[PDB]
Amino acid sequence: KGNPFQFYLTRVSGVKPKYNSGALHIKDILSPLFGTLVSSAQFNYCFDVDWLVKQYPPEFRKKPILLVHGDKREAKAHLHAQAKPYENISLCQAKLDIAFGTHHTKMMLLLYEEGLRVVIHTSNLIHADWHQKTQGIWLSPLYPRIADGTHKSGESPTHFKANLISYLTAYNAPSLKEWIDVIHKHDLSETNVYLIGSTPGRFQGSQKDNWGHFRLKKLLKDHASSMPNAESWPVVGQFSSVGSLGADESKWLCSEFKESMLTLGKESKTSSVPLYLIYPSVENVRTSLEGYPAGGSLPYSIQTAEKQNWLHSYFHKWSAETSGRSNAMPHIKTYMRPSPDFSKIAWFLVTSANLSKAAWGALEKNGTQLMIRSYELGVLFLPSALGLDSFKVKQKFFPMATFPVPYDLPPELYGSKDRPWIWNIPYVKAPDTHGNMWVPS
Amino acid sequence: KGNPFQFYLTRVSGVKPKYNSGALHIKDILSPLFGTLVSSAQFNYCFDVDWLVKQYPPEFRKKPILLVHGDKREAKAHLHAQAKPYENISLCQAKLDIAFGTHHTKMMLLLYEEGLRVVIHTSNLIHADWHQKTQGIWLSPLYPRIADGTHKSGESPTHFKANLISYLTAYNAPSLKEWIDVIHKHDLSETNVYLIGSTPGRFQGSQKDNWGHFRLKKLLKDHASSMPNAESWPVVGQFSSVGSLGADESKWLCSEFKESMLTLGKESKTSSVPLYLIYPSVENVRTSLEGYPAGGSLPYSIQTAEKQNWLHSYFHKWSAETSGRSNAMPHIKTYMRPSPDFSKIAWFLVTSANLSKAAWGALEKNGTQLMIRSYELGVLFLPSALGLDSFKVKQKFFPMATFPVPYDLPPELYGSKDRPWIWNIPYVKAPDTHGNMWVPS
DNA sequence: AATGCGCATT
DNA sequence: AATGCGCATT
Repeated sequence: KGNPFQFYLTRVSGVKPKYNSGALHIKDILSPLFGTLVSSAQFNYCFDVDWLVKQYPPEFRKKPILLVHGDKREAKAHLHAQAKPYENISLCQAKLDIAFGTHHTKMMLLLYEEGLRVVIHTSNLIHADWHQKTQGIWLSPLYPRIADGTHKSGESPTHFKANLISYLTAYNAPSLKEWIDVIHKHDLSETNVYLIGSTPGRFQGSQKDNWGHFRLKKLLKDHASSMPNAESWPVVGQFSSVGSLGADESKWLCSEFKESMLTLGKESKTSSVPLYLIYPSVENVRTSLEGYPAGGSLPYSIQTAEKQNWLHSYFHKWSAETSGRSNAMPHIKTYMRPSPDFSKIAWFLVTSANLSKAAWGALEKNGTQLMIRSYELGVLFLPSALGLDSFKVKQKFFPMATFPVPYDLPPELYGSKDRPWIWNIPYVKAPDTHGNMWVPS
Repeated sequence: KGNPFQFYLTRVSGVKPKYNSGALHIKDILSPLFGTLVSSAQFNYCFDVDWLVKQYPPEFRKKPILLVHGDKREAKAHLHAQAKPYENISLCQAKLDIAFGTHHTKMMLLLYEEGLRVVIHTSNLIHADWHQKTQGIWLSPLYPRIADGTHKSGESPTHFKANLISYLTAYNAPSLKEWIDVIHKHDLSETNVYLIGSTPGRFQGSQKDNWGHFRLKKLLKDHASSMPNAESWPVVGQFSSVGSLGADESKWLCSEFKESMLTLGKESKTSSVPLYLIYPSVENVRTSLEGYPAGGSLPYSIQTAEKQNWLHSYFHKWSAETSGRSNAMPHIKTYMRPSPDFSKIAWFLVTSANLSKAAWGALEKNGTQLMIRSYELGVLFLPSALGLDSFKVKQKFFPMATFPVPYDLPPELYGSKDRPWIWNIPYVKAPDTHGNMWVPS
């Protein structure tokens, strides 16, 4: 109605309604309000198909859905069976030819009579993920249909229409060529965000820029401006899962991943740019709204963790008084570049992607190719596409073009008592919010 | 003539004859003195076939030799061609089915009319290795032939006859069954050393004890005695090549390799046992008898080295005034367990084996199997097989059963200036003994 | 889940 | 030199 960012969280059961006024539930997303639906498409990793269908309004529940997943075999047959009762639901397996890869992108295409809406978010399609957790949502505006006679690209300065199409053609699934053509007939020119995809593969030369962290690096080179005293502006990475990052920080994180994030403006330098990583403590999960059960969505393995204790001295607490979400655990992923006083940020990103090489990609064969395992997707917010140099941090979440950060800044470092949440090991010592212990059976 | 150990060095050209009285050249080994030869066998890694043949006395030069190597293809055809002129020389390639494996064992079998002599040493069969270097030699005594009528094992308390046979059958080469039967007809009972082989493969259960460092561990359990204050007796490893030992000391060296070395007596404990590794500095090679050319036989690669700078704080200088060999570089390998004051040693080993997992073996598939790449071989000296508790270090090399250590004790740690010798990188800064620089072309 | 990258001598 | 061990998700 008023604001430029179109950036929202999910409704959280069990907090003061102060905080959920201006958040969204999935039903609010699929409301008649947002136009008379014709068909949808749902990209995601996990699906409760019965629950999902109940989230659409009765008026629209018979209209086609295409589900886009990466599952195979028994996971596949369970999904296919779970969707058998509904004659309007179709499916599209997306090809995951590298191992340990996930179809992790979370996105709704929503076709109406009145236009198109694209929605990029961070929540799985199961009840537990929209209940008591802290998630991220971006809404496009309604994209009007292009008149049949007229000839217009329907493109924005951020090249979003063209960046999104490239993302979908990369699948090769026939079921999506329908959704490419749908997008081609629609005017996407009002879009003020840049798209950031990861798609699986191994990419060489000029192709490395297309996906992953080289994509972010390129965008930041071409569309960010180098600030005075830039080296003192830190990086902040926020996530719910942790992949294997190697033997020490030089192997990937503080070399290859951090380079791409700190890039700003065309001129390149070749640092002590502080990196603050945010990941819930054991104690943040203990005192949570769910308690230890929140550990269900925080899958840091003990085997992965003990390999890399070096990482943990970069780890800071979940803390989100600005949203009243300190006890609603993070399944959102975000990355941003603040000023040293944290009053302003050069850019913000929300995405599906975790702190993993699978998701962001990592280099192979001596710097020549970039391998990515997983499908991911996010939107980047840049001041340059709003005629600004920086955003200003909304000191409290809920006054014009000041960006709404969901967590508290500055991040607070782990105490000596603190260790990170790990779902493999049993927490038997102190009980959770609801008087339970944790034994991963 | 007098002594019990039978432990010698090679003659070194360019030192005071004080030091070479009581050392040996290869011709001294193959002399008529040691019996009228019938045929020999020569196990080794590198061979100069023309030079070799010239080391035998003219009287014996026509008598059969079998060469035992691991080379294949062009290395093979070069060797086969190089031995073509001599109708008495035969060959035996030994099978190296794991990759990066070497046939590294250095041993002479020497058949005479009057008996058998086995000789286990550390020098390759090329002129450069017997010239100005510091090497190790063990001679058996003359093993008399067993009378055809009599029935006697010909075995010693150290089970050497049986340990050696097992070593040769492990090859499967038909050419060696002749040498097994030769050994079977001979009395090896006077042997006061234990044999220590590495042969290539992957070994499970009770088989792990047969080879490598599990072999040493087993021998030390069964035939050494646990001293009072044993944890304060250090370990000392001396070598010319360095394999890849992993990301840190826990991966192999200070866990798996060091355990096996410090074992003593049946009772097991489960430490700060100091480990002193001896490897020439850049400066030890610079000031050497050869100069930088000595770097030819010290093949520590820059790629291997930079992976493991942690190792280098265990590194001590080559220093051997006791032998007048400080400038003759080490191609010998030795390991031993001294007392904290270094006056006495629990045991001594000379061997072909370097500080590598290839040579010593390392564990796979979670502690169940031990993999070895290479063929190696040494003799272990134990006081228990001489009715003693310890040896006493010969304060100066050249008074009854005091053991002759070739290097100076205690070892001296690297200075801040010092770095290890590495043959990949160019030493262009200060000239060597003969006014040359080093550029590895 | 099951492919292909990186590794390992003297 | 060219085999097979170990690795990599949310």
